[PDB]
Amino acid sequence: TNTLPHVAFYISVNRAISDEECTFNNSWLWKNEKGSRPFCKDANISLIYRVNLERSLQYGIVGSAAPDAKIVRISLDDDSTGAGIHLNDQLGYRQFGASYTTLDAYFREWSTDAIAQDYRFVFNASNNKAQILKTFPVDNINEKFERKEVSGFALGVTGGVEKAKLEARASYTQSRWLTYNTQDYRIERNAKNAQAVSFTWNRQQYATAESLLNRSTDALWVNTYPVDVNRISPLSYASFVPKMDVIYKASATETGSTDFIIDSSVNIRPIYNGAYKHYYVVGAHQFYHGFEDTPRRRITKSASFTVDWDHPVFTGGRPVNLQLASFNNRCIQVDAQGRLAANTCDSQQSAQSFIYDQLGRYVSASNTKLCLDGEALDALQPCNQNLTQRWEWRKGTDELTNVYSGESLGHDKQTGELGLYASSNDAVSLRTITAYTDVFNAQESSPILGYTQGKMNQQRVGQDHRLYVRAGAAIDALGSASDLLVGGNGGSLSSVDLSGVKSITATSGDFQYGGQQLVALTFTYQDGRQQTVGSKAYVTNAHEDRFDLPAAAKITQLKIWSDDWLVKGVQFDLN
Amino acid sequence: TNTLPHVAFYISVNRAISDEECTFNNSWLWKNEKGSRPFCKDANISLIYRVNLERSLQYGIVGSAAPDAKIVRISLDDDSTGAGIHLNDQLGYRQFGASYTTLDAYFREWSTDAIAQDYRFVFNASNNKAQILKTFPVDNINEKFERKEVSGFALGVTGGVEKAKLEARASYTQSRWLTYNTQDYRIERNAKNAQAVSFTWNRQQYATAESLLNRSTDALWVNTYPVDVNRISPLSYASFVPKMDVIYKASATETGSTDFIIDSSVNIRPIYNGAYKHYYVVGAHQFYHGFEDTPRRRITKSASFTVDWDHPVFTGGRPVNLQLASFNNRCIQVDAQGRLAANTCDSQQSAQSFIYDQLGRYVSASNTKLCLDGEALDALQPCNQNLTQRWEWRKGTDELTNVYSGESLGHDKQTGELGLYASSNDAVSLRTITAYTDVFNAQESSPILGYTQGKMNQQRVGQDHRLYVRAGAAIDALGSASDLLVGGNGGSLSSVDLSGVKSITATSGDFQYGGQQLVALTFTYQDGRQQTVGSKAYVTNAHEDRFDLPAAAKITQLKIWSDDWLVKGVQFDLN
Amino acid sequence: TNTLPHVAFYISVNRAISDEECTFNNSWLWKNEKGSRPFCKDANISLIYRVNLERSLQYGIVGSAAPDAKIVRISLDDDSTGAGIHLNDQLGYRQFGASYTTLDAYFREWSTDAIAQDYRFVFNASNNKAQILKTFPVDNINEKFERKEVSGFALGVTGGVEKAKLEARASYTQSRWLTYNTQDYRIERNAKNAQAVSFTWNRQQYATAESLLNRSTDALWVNTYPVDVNRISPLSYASFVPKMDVIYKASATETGSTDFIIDSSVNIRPIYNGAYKHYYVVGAHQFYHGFEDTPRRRITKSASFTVDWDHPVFTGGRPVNLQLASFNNRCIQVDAQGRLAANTCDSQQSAQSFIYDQLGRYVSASNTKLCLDGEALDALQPCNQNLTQRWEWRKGTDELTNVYSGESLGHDKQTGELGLYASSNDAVSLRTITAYTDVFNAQESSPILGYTQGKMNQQRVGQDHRLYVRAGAAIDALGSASDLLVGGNGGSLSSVDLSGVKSITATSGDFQYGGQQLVALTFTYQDGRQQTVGSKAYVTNAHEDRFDLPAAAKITQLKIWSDDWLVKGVQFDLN
Repeated sequence: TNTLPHVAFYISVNRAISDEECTFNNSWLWKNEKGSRPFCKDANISLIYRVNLERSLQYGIVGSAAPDAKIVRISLDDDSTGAGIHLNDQLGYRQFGASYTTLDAYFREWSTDAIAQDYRFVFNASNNKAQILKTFPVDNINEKFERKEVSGFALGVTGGVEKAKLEARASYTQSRWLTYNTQDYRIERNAKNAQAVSFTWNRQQYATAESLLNRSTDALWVNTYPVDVNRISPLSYASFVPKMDVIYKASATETGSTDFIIDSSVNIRPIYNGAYKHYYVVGAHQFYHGFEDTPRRRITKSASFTVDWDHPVFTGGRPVNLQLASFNNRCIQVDAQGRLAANTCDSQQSAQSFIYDQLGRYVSASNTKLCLDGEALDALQPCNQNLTQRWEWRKGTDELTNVYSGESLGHDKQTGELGLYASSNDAVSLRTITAYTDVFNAQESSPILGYTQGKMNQQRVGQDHRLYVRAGAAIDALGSASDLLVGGNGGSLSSVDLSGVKSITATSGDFQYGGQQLVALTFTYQDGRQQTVGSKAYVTNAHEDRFDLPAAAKITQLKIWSDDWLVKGVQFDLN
Repeated sequence: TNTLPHVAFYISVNRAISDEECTFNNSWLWKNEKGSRPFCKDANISLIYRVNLERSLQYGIVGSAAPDAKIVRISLDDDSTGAGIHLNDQLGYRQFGASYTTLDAYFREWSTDAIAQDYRFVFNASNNKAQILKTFPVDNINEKFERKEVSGFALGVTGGVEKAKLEARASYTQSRWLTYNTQDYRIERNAKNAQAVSFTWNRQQYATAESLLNRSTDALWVNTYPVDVNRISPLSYASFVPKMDVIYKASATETGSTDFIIDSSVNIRPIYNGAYKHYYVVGAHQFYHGFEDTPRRRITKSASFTVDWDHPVFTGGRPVNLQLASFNNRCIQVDAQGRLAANTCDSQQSAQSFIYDQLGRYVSASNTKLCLDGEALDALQPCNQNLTQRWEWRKGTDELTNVYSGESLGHDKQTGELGLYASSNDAVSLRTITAYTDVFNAQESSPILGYTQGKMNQQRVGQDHRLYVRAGAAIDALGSASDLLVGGNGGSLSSVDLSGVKSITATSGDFQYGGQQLVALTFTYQDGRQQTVGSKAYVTNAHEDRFDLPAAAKITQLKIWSDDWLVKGVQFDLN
Repeated sequence: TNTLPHVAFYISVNRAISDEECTFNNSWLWKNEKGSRPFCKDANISLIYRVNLERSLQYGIVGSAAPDAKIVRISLDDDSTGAGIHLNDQLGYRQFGASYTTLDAYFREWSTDAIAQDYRFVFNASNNKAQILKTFPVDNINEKFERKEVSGFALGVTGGVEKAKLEARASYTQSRWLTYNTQDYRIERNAKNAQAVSFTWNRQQYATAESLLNRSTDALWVNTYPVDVNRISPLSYASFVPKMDVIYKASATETGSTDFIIDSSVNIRPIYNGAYKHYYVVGAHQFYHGFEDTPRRRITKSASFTVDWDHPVFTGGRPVNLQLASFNNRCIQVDAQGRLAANTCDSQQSAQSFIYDQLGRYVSASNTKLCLDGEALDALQPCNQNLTQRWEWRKGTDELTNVYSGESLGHDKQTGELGLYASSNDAVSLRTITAYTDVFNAQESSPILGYTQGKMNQQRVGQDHRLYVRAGAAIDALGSASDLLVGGNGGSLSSVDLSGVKSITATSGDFQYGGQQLVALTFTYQDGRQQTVGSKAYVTNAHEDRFDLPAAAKITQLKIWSDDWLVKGVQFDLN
């Protein structure tokens, strides 16, 4: 109870990878022909993050070393990593012999499995009320060096007989040595601005295909596969797990709402290595050359969570309730207005939680300035250092009195109305107990459909407890009203009502007609009926995610990632 | 009592290795002739795992740093390793001189003992309710480097006399140095997906037979055995012991059942090194060349354990019972329905265990929401923060009272019926004591017959307390009903009854008539009678495992590893 | 309560960077032609500092190891860094082929992105009452060395036959080896004087463009881009975060005011690398040469905070108040003169705070010599060791008595007038309680408009609760009076009144008509009206900062950075 409260909850990311999404050309000089095939087997992405929410100092403590602030913590370290990210198990390759004319040109192609060029993790903040405080990879590594200077001379004399000869050798020399060390996948932090920080694990050694060669050339006849795999670490292709922390600083006493967006991604690149029939004086030897122009395809996934700066997590002290002991289940519930009511108790009721301070007062978690005073118990007042605000717990008893008069706090038998009385009467009881309660559980995580890019649009759910869709072959705009449709305008409006829908089936991907956006929205009721809007035939690289709710759930507001032309992503802010 | 409970139990793997299973061809170019022989002596596999089951936080504690979760721990580290895995003691070899025509071809063969190519350990989860949280070999090793650049020049002058000469030497030089370190058996973790993680210890240096040569060639007559053994570590062939941890994360409050499958394996590869009669200008010299096309044979074994997410292990607190002290042996036993009965006490009775909380209530391990309240003691209710639910232990006494009224909890002399009374009467007693009891012992481990591969079929035991077999020369399908036979269908159905069978003799192996599957099922009763179904004559590489039970045991359900064509493995879920 | 008080508060710096400010010539030999373009994308600067204020020893403690002093602490370390400073994400470049005559001259230009030449952080003190005590980068790094001396000889004899020859070789050699290590961005502290210390992270290796070459030359035809990026660390261009501490020492018991000025900056330099058509005997080869004459542009930003040496932070003990318990809200408030009054209590009232000492006295935070004595309670006196000055807290009571007589301190019911009485009467009450209060919060930070350079002018706000402006096309002088206008004099005077202005819009930058100074002052009221003075058309590289206040705020004094010719910076000292 004396320690520092925190809030933690695991947030998961899972994303099946289709073999189709891993399909690219079987050659580079011959990309037009030779067809296609999948470049990886059973690719999968599955990481688990750690989330912590804490204030920097206990409530009431003044002038400690740590400045008062609000902290959001996102960590991936030894105690929590997840499963990893996977692309393959082996290293497949095939031969491609010369088909066109062979006079002086490229005539052989060796395509292999794809090694991840770089893993990218990008964080972001919805607005600027958040700040970046600490980053565990404190910054790019500053590498020591070793420079070595060597200067010398040679003085030699030689005498010989055959004929007799005598000569003296005199020489000077100079050389400078430079050396350093380099990580294979070196950390590279990128701080775009004060509200978004991005990490990047990137190749430094053996980065290009050119460095995978163990041979320069051969004779005009040798046919062997020299693209080594012993120089390729299984870290690169088989599996990998990250390690990084980013921690967010917020304003001192700011009240509002904010969204943080975690995006994890992996970049995939096949390797295309060929030989040119260099006909030099030595002969038509096959010097080998890598193809760095080979395309790279980015695969991403997202997750989100909404933090409320008014949440009792940031008060800095474990809250308590007040069970009115005259009844079996009654507690002092306070509205936002200020009045109070005795109702059923709940361990998750923020409007019921309270804080005990150094000055013997009581503070509700609704606002730090909301405090209980005795001159008029009916409602709470903006509080100060009044003597009537201080309360004392008499030892070994259940009578919480005050300091101004010493009279105990008591409540009525039938209505529980609370007042100050010196001694209990027939119709007024004094007993009152309390205990710490969990007001620290996390709100349910709501996954994202589509692609969290572009400016985010925040609009509340409309009058019909649903939204409006302006869609055609491709989605154009979303919103809770006709004018509130952010994005395109070519799609016809549809006023859908969703009060009583079990789930939504949304199919996204590289929409062939246009862009790479979720276009298909199939809504699944409790019975299982389906209503689909969008084009499920003109879609390529389709990825689908399922989004479930309890039936008859009143959605609160919406999140719409979008550019100035179309909707890029959609999120349902649930209860 | 104040510490964090855990559950631990050793799970063992043992597997005799036949010399027949270690038989391969005596040559590679001459594999057809020269017969066969065993490639290892007295091979054996024996490892011991460590199993831990624990929740992340004590029950009732709120908002600590560690998020609430469910953890399954599998470890192989310093404190528990087992015996090891063995393949040989020495390094046998024999000469094979030229037999065919010797003009220009391979003419000598030197076959030796087999060194384990790689040790593979694969874990798996039955369903997706489990997740991968931490892996002790945090990931593939990222190796530092040392790149060194050297550029220099030479300026020299030489004067001589014979005749007089004077010359000046001028030269430039450039060189780049690269170096790194490499483990012999480097760790290589492979994360197939979010529910299964696989480790692999694999050769990096001296991996191929080509690297075992200490000589390039000799004259046209030298006959010596150069395949060195000093470059082969006894780690590789003599003995080995693993070190690795994998730990499983489960959902917050998920209820159900799940199976984890441990598979340990060793891959065996003989080495075939020969010489080609390269007739160059120097002569017919015997350059040596390794044979990497030599087959590798995988040998495996399995073990399993079934965890119950409802087990009192995951409550997070040491349970207690309530011995009704009026009788010598009576405790408050609660059914799944909610009613209670006073019966014989048992230290292993989950339906008898209870939990003491911060709020002075009592929670049964059957469900965290099942709590005892005083308004109607006859059955438990879905509990909340009611005052009538809180109980206090009066100091130095045996009368557990309540807080709502202060009356003690008492029970009747003849039936033990419990009620709330202010003072004990002639027919009602008040004394009640308690103590912590071991409800943490593990369920008996049930080994596996066959090969745990393919999708796993979970079907309950049929009406006759047994299963049905559709078998012929080779097993086709298993199940508890004719329609519930998963796998093939060519075998005739057999309705076997097994209530009162001591043991089952199941002979598996590389079934020559088809596949590598358990086909022979010999059932051994208490007297020792045998009933065999399957082909014991068309089986090769036969491995048998014995499975024992107490007589007259009612098996509960079945586990059937299988592909879409046949049964791959069978498991009996016992009492 | 027993620990050492400190005061902390985050001070932030943010500065948007225009793409225009990052525009320089597209060539160096051809700078006149080929136009211009932006040299960086979305550049941004955002760091967060840590501020601590503490005395070296608890109040009253005598003769400890640590000398009595006053300390101001500014730190950037692991626990607080901010976001970073950014210049780009990639490394853009373009080819520039020969356009003029190509006989013997430079004929190719390769301009690239700009890498920060050096990061500079400069601190300063307004006056000399501050001193520099400790610097965490204790000083420039003193680098170890390794000098190696090698001397040897060669004595060889060779005999041969063709003819027979016999010769003997005799030689001596000498060489000395020198080596050391060098940081890429080596710390370089610069202590200008006793009141200002400046840090500088500067390039040592790969500092000049000449060192970025991976090739000396090529043939007369080769066209390739050799300006490597693998030798350029992403630390240099992508992102960076500092680490440094500077801590300020002040006089023992000096009273006054002082200003510290934090300035963070980044220097930007593009790279211009070309080739000369060196026509030697080998041929017209293109030796490459860097251009170190390329201009560098300094970009800065500032922030400030004003410390008051009389602030209760430097007393060295947590203060307390005295709530007169007869009323609900009354405390003993003391004026600067010495008299007292009972008024409303406030936790931030320095004139209300008090200190408890070893000698049982009470000291007000207004002055360490101001103490309470009992012979005449009406006002405080310069205090000494008098017995009448010592007060004792009777155990378990609320009656603070004295030691001289033992009579308690009491106050009247209606006016609260305090006196010494042995026993309480009807009209005099004795109860008195106290508690620690936060008198440690920081004053609101007031950002700076312009450029904090030159001598700083400190003038109080004039009679009209505003200032006077002497401005024309460019600002000339500022002040609170016609004669108090420090700077130029060509601008006409303007007497602006500002009591009731919400905000001020001030647009600064490289003023084309003259200098680089804020010239445009647009004043924004609560309604939003604008009154602009200055030239918004003759301004280049314009940077604007917005400065907000609550309406009707009485500004106290001014800060005017300026040289002997014009105003360089302006600051409004708020309430």
